[PDB]
Amino acid sequence: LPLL
Amino acid sequence: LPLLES
Amino acid sequence: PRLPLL
Amino acid sequence: ILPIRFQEHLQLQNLGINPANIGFSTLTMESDKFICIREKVGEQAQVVIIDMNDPSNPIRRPISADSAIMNPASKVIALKAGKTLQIFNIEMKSKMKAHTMTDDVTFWKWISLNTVALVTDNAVYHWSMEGESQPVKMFDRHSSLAGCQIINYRTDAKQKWLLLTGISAQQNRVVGAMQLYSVDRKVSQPIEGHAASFAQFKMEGNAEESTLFCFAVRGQAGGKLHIIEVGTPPTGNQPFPKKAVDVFFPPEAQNDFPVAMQISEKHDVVFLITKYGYIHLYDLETGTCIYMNRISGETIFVTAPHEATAGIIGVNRKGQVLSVCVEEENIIPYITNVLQNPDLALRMAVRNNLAGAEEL
Repeated sequence: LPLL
Repeated sequence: LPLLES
Repeated sequence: PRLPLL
Repeated sequence: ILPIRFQEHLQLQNLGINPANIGFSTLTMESDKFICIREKVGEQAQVVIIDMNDPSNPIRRPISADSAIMNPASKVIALKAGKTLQIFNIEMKSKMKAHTMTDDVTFWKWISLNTVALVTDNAVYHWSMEGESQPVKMFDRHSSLAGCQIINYRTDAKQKWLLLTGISAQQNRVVGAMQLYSVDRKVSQPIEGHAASFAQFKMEGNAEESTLFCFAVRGQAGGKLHIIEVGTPPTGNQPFPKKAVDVFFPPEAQNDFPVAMQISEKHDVVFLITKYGYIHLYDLETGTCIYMNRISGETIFVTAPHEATAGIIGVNRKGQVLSVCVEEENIIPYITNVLQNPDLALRMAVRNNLAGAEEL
């Protein structure tokens, strides 16, 4: 999922 | 007109 | 040149 | 001895600037080269342009614009009125580019020497000044920013990571809402944050630079600063270990929050300014807080990189133009002796070629  | 007059 | 406030 | 050098460059009220026009919506500072102020004299609106290399001789021009933003490097000004955008080379007295939007632009900013970013209620666009380009949509705004005042937009050096920032009131505090967008993955991530910046940072033993995203927030939990690598590391690189540290707010600054960030890649230091005038420096690599103090009694509403010193320059509501940078001959002995952190002192000394870690 996450960008970070 | 023009947003700036020069 | 300048000094901070604290 | 202070690890920073603090200076006042100008008082805008000494140039006849009405303090009613010293504010976020009428005063812009897209770089350290120019300050632009929209004013009314009688019926005529005008823009006052202060060349920071010749500040006692400002240029005044009649305008009919609701917003003026000067190019970071050149006397080229972007002006808008509702959906109408026009770009002028001042010295040539010439209209370089014009565009009519189909939505009002609630915020815009130069993101590079030749690209303007436009934020509407619904989306973020980039408009290049090269050739015949028109605006190109980068992404649609995330619903978590709906209703926010948009206060910033920035990107990484390659324009692959885009960050929109808004604020609003929730539970009687100012809450930041950020939208981080990956151009390559076409995905957004909503983040609670108040001020942020990207930076390039080359880790020891890595052949390529890392792209780091740094943001500060005052959340429900308290103030926090994060430094995280975005993207897949370049091939052959170690990943940058993410950092998270406290951002301090004294008891009497119970309603303060972070409003600006600039990062020096000369010193690998993060400068953070709060709404109510506190300055913080953090080490970019570790997140260690180096210094905090207060530099302004008035709120600071706009900043830019201060290129000559790789610091931060800003304007407060009084119209003081103020800057802070690393004091290169004091920062290392400050860290060794006042912070009592030789480890950091030694690292910064060799990492950024600074004097003072000959004795620890």
